[PDB]
Amino acid sequence: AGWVIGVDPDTSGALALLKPNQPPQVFDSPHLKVKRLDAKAIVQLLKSFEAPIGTTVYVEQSTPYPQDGKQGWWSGGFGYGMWIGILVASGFSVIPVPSSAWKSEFQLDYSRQVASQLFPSLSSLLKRKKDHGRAEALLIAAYGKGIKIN
Amino acid sequence: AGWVIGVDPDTSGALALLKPNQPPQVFDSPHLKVKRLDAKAIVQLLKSFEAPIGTTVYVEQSTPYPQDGKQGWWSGGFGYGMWIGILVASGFSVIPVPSSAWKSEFQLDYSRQVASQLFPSLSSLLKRKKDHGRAEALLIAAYGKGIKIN
Repeated sequence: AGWVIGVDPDTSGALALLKPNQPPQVFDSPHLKVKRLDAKAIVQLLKSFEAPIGTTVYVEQSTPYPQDGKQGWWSGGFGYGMWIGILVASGFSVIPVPSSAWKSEFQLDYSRQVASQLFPSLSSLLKRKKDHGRAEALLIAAYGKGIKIN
Repeated sequence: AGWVIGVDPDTSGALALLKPNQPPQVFDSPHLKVKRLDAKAIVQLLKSFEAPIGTTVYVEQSTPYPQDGKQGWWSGGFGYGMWIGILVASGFSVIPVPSSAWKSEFQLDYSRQVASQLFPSLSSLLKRKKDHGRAEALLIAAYGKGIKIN
C-alpha cells in the first residue's frame, strides 16, 4: 500500500491524499482565527491519516510573485519551511517539486478544470476560483503517483 | 522534571538544552554538505533528547537585516518556519520570543561574554566570533527558565 500525498504549501493551499484503490481526497490547509497557516492543525490533520511511515509527500516549491515585498517573501518561505519541517518531523519522505513539473505533464491557467477531468468525483469541490489550492494539491499528487500499469 | 530548550533558528544558530540539576548543553544547528539548515538532522537531534512530551521550547523570532534581498528574507522565514514546524510536529510546546525579550533581561554586542558568565562550564565553547549562535541559544534558554526560587 503506497500512499501519495501532494501539498500546495501556500496559505490558501491544500493537501491531497491518494490511496490505492480508493477515491482521492483533498483538504484545505487550516488557518488560524486571526491568511496564516495553523501549524498545530496541520500536524493533527497529518497525524489523523495514520499513514505508513515514510509515505511519500510531494510539496510544490513555493516561488513568490516578482512584485512582492520583503515581508511577502518572508511569508512564502515561512509557510514552505513550516510544511517541510512538519513533514520531515512526522516521518514522511518529502520530495520538493517545481510547479513546472506537474504543470508540464498536464498541459498547463486551467488547473481547476484539469483537476476536475482527472478526479471527476471531486469536481464539485473545484467549481470556484478559491479552489485553486485544492486543484494544485491534486495535480501534484497525481504527478507524484507516476505513470504505472496495473 | 521541566526541561527548557532555547533555539536560535538562524542558519548559523544553535540549540541549548537546560535540564534541572544538570549542566547546560548547547548544539550547533546541523547544516547540509552543499549555510543551509538540515531538517533531517535537526529532527534526529531533537529525537535523540528523549525529552518529555510538551517540553517547552523558546525560539527566537527571526528578523532580517533591513539591507537584505528578497531571497534573503525568504531564507530567514524558511529557517524560522522549518524550526517551528519541526518543533510543533515533534510534540513540543513552542513559544516564539523576540530577541528584545532576553536581550533586555541580560543587559544587552556582548551576548558571548554574557553567556560565558551565566554558564561558566561552557565558556570554552563561546570563545570565537562563530559562537554567537551558541550564545543566543543559551540566553534564550536562560530567559525561558524564568526567575524562580528553590
